[PDB]
Amino acid sequence: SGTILIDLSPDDKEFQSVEEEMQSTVREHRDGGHAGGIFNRYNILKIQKVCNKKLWERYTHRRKEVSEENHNHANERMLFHGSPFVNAIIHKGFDERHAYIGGMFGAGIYFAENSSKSNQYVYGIGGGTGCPVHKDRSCYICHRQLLFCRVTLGKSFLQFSA
Amino acid sequence: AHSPPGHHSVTGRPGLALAEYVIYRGEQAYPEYLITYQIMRPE
Ligand SMILES: [Zn+2]
Repeated sequence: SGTILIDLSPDDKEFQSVEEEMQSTVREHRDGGHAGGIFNRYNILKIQKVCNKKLWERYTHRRKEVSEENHNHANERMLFHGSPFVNAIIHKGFDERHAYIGGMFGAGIYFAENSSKSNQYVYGIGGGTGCPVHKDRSCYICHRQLLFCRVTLGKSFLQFSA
Repeated sequence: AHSPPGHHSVTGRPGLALAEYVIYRGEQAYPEYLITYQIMRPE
């Protein structure tokens, strides 16, 4: 694969700034927690740095291309991604298989500023049938995973919604 | 699908909601941090 996961200490400034982004970007959802569950905050169990040489160089190569098409501006963000396929993503990277075909904004890969938005997709679209163990979209027991991703936006098409 | 011509991404502009983003090429994202968590039942 080439992927290693490095555990961050809770004492590490990097752990604390990622936790704060996770906690501070929770909002209430219009489904009243149907898809992602009822909560105002998370119990953070672990934060791991994802290290893959090939996938990083794949990222930085594409970033330079976008940047050079956009007056030397990658327009790079740190955004949340929720998916049942997080394990495939950390090992093989994002591809066509991670696209949301039925997405409001077209068939592409979706990212959120709201951690609680990405949380709605960890067990699938609309939270699917919830956690595999309890069949509960609002399960307080089962361990969930989100990706906090470096995303090159370049020139972004502004779509107004609702 | 592809980006709208002359663009690299889509911004889904949201009262309290923050933005959602769409990229059409997987190379335009790197998964930096894997976060393991539980949602917490409110008090
Ligand atoms: Zn469960």
